[PDB]
Amino acid sequence: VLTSIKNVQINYTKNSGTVLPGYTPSVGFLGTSKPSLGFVFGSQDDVRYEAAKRGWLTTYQDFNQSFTQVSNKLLKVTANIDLLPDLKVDLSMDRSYSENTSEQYSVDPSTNEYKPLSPYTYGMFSISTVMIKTAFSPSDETQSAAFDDFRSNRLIIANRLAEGHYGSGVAIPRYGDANNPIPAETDPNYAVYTANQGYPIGYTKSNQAVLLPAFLAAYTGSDASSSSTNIFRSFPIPNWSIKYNGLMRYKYFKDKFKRFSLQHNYRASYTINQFRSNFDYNSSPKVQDVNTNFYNEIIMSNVNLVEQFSPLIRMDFEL
Amino acid sequence: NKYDPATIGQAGSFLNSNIREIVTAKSGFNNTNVSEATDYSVLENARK
Amino acid sequence: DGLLISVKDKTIKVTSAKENIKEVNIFDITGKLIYNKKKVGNTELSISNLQSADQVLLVKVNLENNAQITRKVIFK
Amino acid sequence: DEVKDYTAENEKEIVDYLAQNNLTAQRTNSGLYYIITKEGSHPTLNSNITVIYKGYFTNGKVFDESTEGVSYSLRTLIPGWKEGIPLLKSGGEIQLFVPAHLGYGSNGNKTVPGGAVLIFEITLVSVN
Amino acid sequence: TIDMRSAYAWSLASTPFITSINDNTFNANSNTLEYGFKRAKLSWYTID
Amino acid sequence: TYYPGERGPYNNNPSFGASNPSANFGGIMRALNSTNFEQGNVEYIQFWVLDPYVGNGESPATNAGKIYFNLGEISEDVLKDGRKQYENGLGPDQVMVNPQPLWGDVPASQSLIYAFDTNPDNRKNQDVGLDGLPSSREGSIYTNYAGEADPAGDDYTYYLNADGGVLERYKNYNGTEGNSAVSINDPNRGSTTLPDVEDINRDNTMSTINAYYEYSIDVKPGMQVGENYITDIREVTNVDLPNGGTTNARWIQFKIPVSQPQNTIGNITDFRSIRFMRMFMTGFNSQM
Repeated sequence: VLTSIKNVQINYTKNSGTVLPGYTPSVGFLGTSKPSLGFVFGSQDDVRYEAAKRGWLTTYQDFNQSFTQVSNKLLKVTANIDLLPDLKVDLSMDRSYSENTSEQYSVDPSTNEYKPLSPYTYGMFSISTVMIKTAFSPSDETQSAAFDDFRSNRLIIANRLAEGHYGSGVAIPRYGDANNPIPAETDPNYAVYTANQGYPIGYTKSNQAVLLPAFLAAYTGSDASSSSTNIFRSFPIPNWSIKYNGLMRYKYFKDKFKRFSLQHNYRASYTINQFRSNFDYNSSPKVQDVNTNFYNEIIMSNVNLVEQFSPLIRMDFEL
Repeated sequence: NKYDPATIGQAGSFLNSNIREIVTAKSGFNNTNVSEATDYSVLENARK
Repeated sequence: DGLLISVKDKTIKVTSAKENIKEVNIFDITGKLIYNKKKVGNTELSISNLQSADQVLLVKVNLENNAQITRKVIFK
Repeated sequence: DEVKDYTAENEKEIVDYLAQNNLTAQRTNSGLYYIITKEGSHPTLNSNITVIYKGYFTNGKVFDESTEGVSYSLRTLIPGWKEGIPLLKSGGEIQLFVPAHLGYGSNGNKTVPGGAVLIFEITLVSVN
Repeated sequence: TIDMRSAYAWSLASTPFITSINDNTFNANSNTLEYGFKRAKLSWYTID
Repeated sequence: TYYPGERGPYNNNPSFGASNPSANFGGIMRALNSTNFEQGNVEYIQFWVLDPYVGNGESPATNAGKIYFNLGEISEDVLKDGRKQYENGLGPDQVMVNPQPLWGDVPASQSLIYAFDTNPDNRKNQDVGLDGLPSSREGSIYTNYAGEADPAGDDYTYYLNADGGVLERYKNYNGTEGNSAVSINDPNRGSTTLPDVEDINRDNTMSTINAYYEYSIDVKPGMQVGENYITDIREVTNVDLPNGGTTNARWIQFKIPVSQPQNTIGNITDFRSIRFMRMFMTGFNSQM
């Protein structure tokens, strides 16, 4: 029953790059192999600590040039299915992930230890998903079921994140309990406490880690009690294209029809145009921001869910 | 300096909570000689 | 074809999509150069200096790839 | 969901550590153990403090160091600090034994694994 | 020249000062309804 | 057309008819597209005006007044309350300021786009003028004129929907309430669709600075060239009229040098930022 599939086109491209400054030794007439033979031929493995130990990194303690790494991953799986003799289905699964890391470095005068300094990361992400479960729901300036789900799932996601943080060993601290009472009206945080009283202390309604997975679950039709709270998705959900020259076979040979074809397309993507590492997410005792939200390891500005029926339907028939 | 947005109105800062409001932006300064053209500027829907 | 001319109020905003403007020449219906900007090298143009004794005025812009495109506009 | 409880484990680890090294620590209702070595001449929930703290694990490996005074709002810190700092005035020295649930939680962060007790040595010099 | 006689480009104005910023002639310094007590009627248009 | 004896919009003076008409003002303001007068070398303000003391409908010789121009940062807060009033955010289901800001309802939500929708009910509930009141709750704020049909004095009337002469039909054409009808076929045709916002330069922000330069001209029956910034006077003797009669006219050209302000209001020292131009008439006893 699985013989319907005909072809499975899989494309996987992985680009990598590494810029290391402070490389004191020179090269020979025919080239060099001083760091490692793999590095010249593209190992991309760590050589910074090895270079520091070997002693051929800059000894300047105020080196202003930054070690840099770049990685791009692109998956473009394509498949074809022939469930019916006159029905053709094309499935596509796309996933792009670009990650650029930069960091300054120093070399210890003693023991020649490679010490990183201020490492940060950024990049882009995109993955094919399916959000057709809420595609046909009515949504306008007066009503929206998906937006109501978005409003409702915030508390569920906040509770899940609190359970992840507070491992159920003690009662989850909230803004409405006696331990964290609502402050006076003159207190700067009175509005924040009053706006979200039943939410955990570190997870308010404006916390990115709270309302990003809530948004994804609400607009993809997933259940907030079991949807993934992770920023990045690993398995792309296939988008589909359906063609059907089948209705002409029933009785349309002599029923005044000479051609008939139905076409349908659905393609949806989830994209983070610019995510990056947060310097505030460190080992320092300061864990909350001005909004009393726990700092997130990865911070982003916009997340885009694009859905496109192109076309939603195409009836092409000639009499 | 004392214009630190992290320490707004904590103990000795020159900024109050009113600094967060466009309506009360002028009153958000603990200083006396503050002008809407020199010391600060406001934009209600500035685009990034 | 890549250009979006616009005359809102006594101004002619010229925007070149995915291209670079090199020179903009503005003519009246008589054929007189009421404006000439021989050197811009920018995506966005904002003349805001026309006299326009009449309503219909002709503008001729060439891009960095030498694409002479002329679009008649009414001065507002 | 993979929620993990460490309250009993953290408490027994703190008890073992206080048994190995001769120290007496009072226990709060939240499970925080604190030792106030000296006092001065109290910070509130809304107060700016200056600290010379140093935080390590039970094995002595320091994960955070501050030899110079750092200013904190005392409302953006971990609950262990929120419960320990108001117990002493300016010029005093305190030692906290913050468990996982009062620290970085059961998940933790980089370089700090989840379910780990954190020992802090805090020298409060200002309550501005 | 920059043409400034367009009818739709003018709107109702605020209460002005006649001598200086300390001139309370049209009650421009008033923070109450008295700020608008000196406003007479003015219709600006172009005959269709 | 300036009426000193007639009450202006949003005016709540208990004694307006008993006051001197020459002490009142009638003014309009506008934003400038190019605010850098130094770079643009803006030299003067030149206007050709018609003498209102010569023509057939000439004003009385005793009705002499002044016209003031202001160039610079002028406060966009038409109703001085510190809040930018936009009528596209008003409505019964919208959140207003909890205390009434001394002039009527003001939307507490941040404005996004200065535009109306196409719902006639929403348009009726929103297009209520700069006061924010739909002509029925205006009596609470304007107590001195609560008995009138329009206590605020901001009702809009289409000129083809009015009665009288040409001047009389435009008397309420500048009202901010009801001037945004959804249907162009409505008897009270809107004449505009943009909501009335206390933001003239369309930068989403309501400026409250009053740093500008003030120039002035006189309006007198016997104005002559060489004084009062007069540079040219053109006299027309035989003008053909639609009724077959003849009338005399006298056009006067004024060139007020921008570089020579008469007064300086506020702290302004350069012409590099001239964002608003305002002109207001004052000192007139009767209609001008």
